[PDB]
Amino acid sequence: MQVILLDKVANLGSLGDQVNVKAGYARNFLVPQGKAVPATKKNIEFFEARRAELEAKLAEVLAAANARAEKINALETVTIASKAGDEGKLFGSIGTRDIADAVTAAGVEVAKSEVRLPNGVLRTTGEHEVSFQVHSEVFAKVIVNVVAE
Amino acid sequence: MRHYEIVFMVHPDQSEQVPGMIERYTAAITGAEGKIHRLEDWGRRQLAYPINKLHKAHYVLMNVEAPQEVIDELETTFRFNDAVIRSMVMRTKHAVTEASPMVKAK
Amino acid sequence: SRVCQVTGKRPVTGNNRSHALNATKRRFLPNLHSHRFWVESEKRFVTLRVSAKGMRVIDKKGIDTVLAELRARGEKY
Amino acid sequence: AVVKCKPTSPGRRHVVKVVNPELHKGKPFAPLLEKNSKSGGRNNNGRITTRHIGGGHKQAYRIVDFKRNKDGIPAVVERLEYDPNRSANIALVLYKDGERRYILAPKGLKAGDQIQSGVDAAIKPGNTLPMRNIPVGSTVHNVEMKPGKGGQLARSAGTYVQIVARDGAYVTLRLRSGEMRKVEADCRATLGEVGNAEHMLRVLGKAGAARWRGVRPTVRGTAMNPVDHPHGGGEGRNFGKHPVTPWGVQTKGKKTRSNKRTDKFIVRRRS
RNA sequence: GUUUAUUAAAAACACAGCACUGUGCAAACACGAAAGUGGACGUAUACGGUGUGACGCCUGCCCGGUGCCGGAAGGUUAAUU
Ligand SMILES: [K+]
Ligand SMILES: [K+]
Ligand SMILES: [K+]
Ligand SMILES: [Mg+2]
Ligand SMILES: [Mg+2]
Ligand SMILES: [Mg+2]
Ligand SMILES: [Mg+2]
Ligand SMILES: [Mg+2]
Ligand SMILES: [Mg+2]
Ligand SMILES: [Mg+2]
Ligand SMILES: [Mg+2]
Ligand SMILES: [Mg+2]
Ligand SMILES: [Mg+2]
Ligand SMILES: [Mg+2]
Ligand SMILES: [Mg+2]
Ligand SMILES: [Mg+2]
Ligand SMILES: [Mg+2]
Ligand SMILES: [Mg+2]
Repeated sequence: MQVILLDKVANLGSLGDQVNVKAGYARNFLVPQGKAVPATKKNIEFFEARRAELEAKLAEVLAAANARAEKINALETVTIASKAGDEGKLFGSIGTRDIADAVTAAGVEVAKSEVRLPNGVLRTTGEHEVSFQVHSEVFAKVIVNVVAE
Repeated sequence: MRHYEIVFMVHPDQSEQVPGMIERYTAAITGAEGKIHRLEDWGRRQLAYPINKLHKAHYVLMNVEAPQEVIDELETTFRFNDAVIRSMVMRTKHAVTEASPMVKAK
Repeated sequence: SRVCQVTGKRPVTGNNRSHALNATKRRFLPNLHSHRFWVESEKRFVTLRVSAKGMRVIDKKGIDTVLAELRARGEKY
Repeated sequence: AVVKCKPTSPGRRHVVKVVNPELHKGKPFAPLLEKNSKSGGRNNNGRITTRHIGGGHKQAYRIVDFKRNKDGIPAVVERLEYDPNRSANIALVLYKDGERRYILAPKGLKAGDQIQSGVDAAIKPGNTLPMRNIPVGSTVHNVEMKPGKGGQLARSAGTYVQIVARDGAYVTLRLRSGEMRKVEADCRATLGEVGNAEHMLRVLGKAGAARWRGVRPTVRGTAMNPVDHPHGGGEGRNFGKHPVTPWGVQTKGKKTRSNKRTDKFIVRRRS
């Protein structure tokens, strides 16, 4: 499938590329997200004129992502209380829902898919590192401390 | 009322939690009107053979006088606690109070 | 029924022919699959029972054109 | 418990029964009862799809809590009850808020015993915990394979599974068949083994006892005619064929498992 | 106990018991172009198939043939190219 990219994607190209991808890749990912559109005559022409608009919007969202990553790095310490037994071991877990709800309690809102917990789902109490991304580039970090309820 | 010698070895990554263990087990004995006769925290030391692929262990020696039922609850706690890797419960004839060789030598 | 919603492909009938040319009745089925298509014009997923050929037709023409043709023939989705 | 009957009649000579005097002698708990009517082994086309099913005593159904999702609330065991729908006895239990439920009866449970469910329950028989919190080596029963679905493994009388390992999000279980299976660690199980372990020691003693349980006679294939069964026919007793089902599949060794979807969860097949 | 309604009631069939084998649950299997349904609101002390036929004492040798299970290094081998 001959597709035109509406944003920079992975190792395919930047905004504006007559790229040949597999049909399942175009059909199931790149078109139902706002990342690509097929190479139709109208489509081609449309993009050409909208190229400027896109470039702009493409940036306004990287600046907002950098501002949100700056607010995450300003926050830098979030506390969650949960049930822990003896030896500092959680009977439950600290979910992505709990991390996101604690971040919304600390500041302005952050949804569920933005957290990139590298090891697990925080089965023990103590100081843990959780990554947050709001774009394809920025990878900011949060110290999370779990205390006993 | 019987006299017991307790030795237990904690996994060395849990050695920061061994004052919590000692105060928990001393509270459990003294809630049953028991007496602690000797408390000794030997700390980290090397093992003669590896136990669960570990070369070191934290050692705590207790000498208590307690009922049989709270002593049985103590070894059930020992069995279901993941942090302690080995323990021994021994009957002694009388209460002992004098220092063990591994604090007498230092 | 085993009908592709885009192209109208149906089971048809033919013959198994053996080496000794004995003919028995047989069917040819379409390669049907249920698939969720994203429609950019109404922010929705539309599920169609479509052949793989009709999937290639949707890839060539666009989903909105094909949904306009299905609305023309009736064939609610 | 296991009692031999005196030979006062030829249908009584070989009868061996099991008696449990702690089972409740009265009527069951009515709000947990439900009608279940017999099928005769017949499906919705009215055709026999399982042979040798028909008749027997009519039975009500007891709603048994296989899920055990009333977490954090203790329950005392009110009584032990006979269940006609299964080989295990059940236990009527009463929670602290007033709710009554039926559970499967484990081996060492009696009236007045306390059970609980949840992540912080104690390790004692009759308690239900997710398998992440059950220690490795324990004997458990009523085992979920999907979290929240309800117990499906080791429900029969005297059965249990062993938790032999814990690797990440999965535990390995040794089942009663002897097979080794991965199960998600967030699935629940009940500590202990299922009671009424003497159930396999009973001897029915006569044809009518199996007719009371609702099993019709099995006719051997070699007593049939060749139109009825592949084994049928012959002048006198003949065989001379490899043993097969009535639909012709070989029945003395041929494997019939074909599920490539669950093959990733089978560690070692039974032997 | 069951059977050839209408020339055969028996030593035939069934039976409790025994064994082998399949089956980890969306189970095997069965009815069904399918959806589904029985199995079962059961979960290997369970269910299906097969042979034997209370019980007592027992059940020896042969894996060359046919089947089944397991192996997979080679040899041969389809569509495709
Ligand atoms: K025969
Ligand atoms: K007769
Ligand atoms: K052979
Ligand atoms: Mg049967
Ligand atoms: Mg019963
Ligand atoms: Mg039989
Ligand atoms: Mg005959
Ligand atoms: Mg017929
Ligand atoms: Mg035949
Ligand atoms: Mg014959
Ligand atoms: Mg003969
Ligand atoms: Mg008679
Ligand atoms: Mg006659
Ligand atoms: Mg006659
Ligand atoms: Mg016979
Ligand atoms: Mg023989
Ligand atoms: Mg051989
Ligand atoms: Mg082979």
